[PDB]
Amino acid sequence: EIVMTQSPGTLSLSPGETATLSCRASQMISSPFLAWYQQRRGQAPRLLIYGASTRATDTPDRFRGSGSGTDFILTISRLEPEDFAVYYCQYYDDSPFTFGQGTKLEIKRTVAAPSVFIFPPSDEQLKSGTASVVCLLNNFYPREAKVQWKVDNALQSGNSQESVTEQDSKDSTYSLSSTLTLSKADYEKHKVYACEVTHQGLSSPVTKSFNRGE
Amino acid sequence: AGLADALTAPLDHKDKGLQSLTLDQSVRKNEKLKLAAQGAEKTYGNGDSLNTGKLKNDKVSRFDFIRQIEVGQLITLESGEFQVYKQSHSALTAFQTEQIQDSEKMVAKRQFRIGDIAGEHTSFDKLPEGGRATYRGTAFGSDDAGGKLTYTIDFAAKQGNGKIEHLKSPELNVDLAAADIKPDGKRHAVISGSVLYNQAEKGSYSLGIFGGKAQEVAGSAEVKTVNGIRHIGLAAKQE
Amino acid sequence: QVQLVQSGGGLVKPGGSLRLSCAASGFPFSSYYMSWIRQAPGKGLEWVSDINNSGNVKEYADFVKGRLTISRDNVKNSMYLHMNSLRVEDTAVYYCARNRGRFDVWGQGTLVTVSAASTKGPSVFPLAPSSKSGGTAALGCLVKDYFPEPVTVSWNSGALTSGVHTFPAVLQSSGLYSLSSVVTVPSSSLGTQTYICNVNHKPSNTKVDKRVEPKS
Repeated sequence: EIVMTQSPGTLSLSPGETATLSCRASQMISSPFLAWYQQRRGQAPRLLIYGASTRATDTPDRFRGSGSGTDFILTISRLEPEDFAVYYCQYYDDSPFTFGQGTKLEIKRTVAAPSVFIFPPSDEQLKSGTASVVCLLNNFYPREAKVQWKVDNALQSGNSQESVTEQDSKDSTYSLSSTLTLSKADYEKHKVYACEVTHQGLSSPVTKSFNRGE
Repeated sequence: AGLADALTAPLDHKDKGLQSLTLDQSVRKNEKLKLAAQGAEKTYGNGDSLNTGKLKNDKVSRFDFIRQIEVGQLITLESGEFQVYKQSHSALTAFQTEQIQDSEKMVAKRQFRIGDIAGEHTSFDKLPEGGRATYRGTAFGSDDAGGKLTYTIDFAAKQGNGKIEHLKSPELNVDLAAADIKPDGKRHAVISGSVLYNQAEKGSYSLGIFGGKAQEVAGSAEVKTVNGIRHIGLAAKQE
Repeated sequence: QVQLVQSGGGLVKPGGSLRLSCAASGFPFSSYYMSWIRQAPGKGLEWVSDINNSGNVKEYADFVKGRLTISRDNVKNSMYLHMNSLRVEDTAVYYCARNRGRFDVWGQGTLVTVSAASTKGPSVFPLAPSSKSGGTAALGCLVKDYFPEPVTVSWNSGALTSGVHTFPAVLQSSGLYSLSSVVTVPSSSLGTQTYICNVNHKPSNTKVDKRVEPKS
């Protein structure tokens, strides 16, 4: 009967800045039973705060929980790189101990233009009747990027899938792959396969292409 | 009531409430503690048993005290009032100093401190499994035994929290912040957390859980005031 | 030294059964309530179940409906989730945790996947440079049509990590997963350093080391 809504869903800040996360309960609630958990990339959740304002035993001073009634705030001052993670609030007063949907805290950095590479299907793959064409966007920021496939200048849609990595641990950039799938037949009926990339870091779109069978 | 009885009547295991309290941190190995009231008197050494059985429960009981050493005859280091708060399964001592000696024969200082907390410590592994209990009792300090102590413990969550109210100085009507229940060195169940005053941290508090069914809590709180640290005594029980 | 160590799990077909186990260390196990929480791939946490100290009082979320049952063993210091009648909606990572509600210690989590699809090792294809950035070349290898996740890719038996990006997997319309792994290397080393991608898909016991050569 009780929903916990966290805002904002995602968020970028530089190290040393201060994060301000919201936990809103659909009804008024008792603050002694409000918890915040931290979940880092690929790890188990970790109790960070309970009773809305008490720190768990190894939560450092820069985390502070607060609020009452229907709003609770996690204020993360002086962000260290280990603090970029997902944060969930929870009302554990009784079952089902509802969690919020979470808030993802990511690193803010300067714009970096991507390196773009295009890869033709392998001969070995063509033997099996399928052609995957792959476009690589490497080490860029922010995450927003437009990738557009063109086959003999015909714009493709519905025949590709993108994948994006998590923020890199060293330079805080993203990478992205876009894969265009065609039948071997369809692939051998066209010559120019191009990957068009538009992104904040480029002054105008970059295009990588190859000519089939060469 | 039975102050003079407590000083004279031997230990009787059919009196009410906590029937005895061992004086450990009220008397060190060197000293003797003399307590008097209603014309009776008794001297206790370290580890001697004080007969809290002869006293009212849920009240503060007042004795005048003298803390002596025999280096010749007596040398009294401290004097003032000695207060016991008795519950059914736990009890506290306290010292309201009034006089301390000098190298000059006796100065005049006022200091208040907690001495002994004792009783039937609830063992951590025999707490109630679930449920939530509400405890109510007193919070008392220097020249004030009118404080009201509320506390709540959720056993399956292993969490306690509460508040001190209605004390004469405002700087001690404090929230006792959410803290977990942990085992003791003797596997007793203890809570120890932060004191909070209008959302700000202002020291610490400690609570032991007492009784076979965790009927009582007892312990102390240290609170920071515009004039420094002040010790509070804490004892509450269940409905 | 306070620890929760999990085991069990795996892939099962709909309506099948599994067991999770959770071994406790460094704290008095019998004193505590214990719980299971799950995270569906890409979503948030959801409490599943908890059990009292004595081991007979057991709470379940409304989606459980007697398909999953919780138990504990207070002398082996362990906890179990018995999973029957599993549905694809039960796919997720399941964590054991201490206490009721206030989860102050968590196990490392174990993966339960419920699908009708069958276990299939991937095909591995090279992603070869075609025309020379300036001094940086990109290369990679494509890992296609495998079921049980996950696949682990490494490069040159693990000696190559500088410049590697192994993309997260994507479910194709076929209901089979696919991914690419790429690496950027100095272009001056294309002619002298051999690059090989190692693909280990443990659920199908498939292992593919695969050469990635520039062509010309």
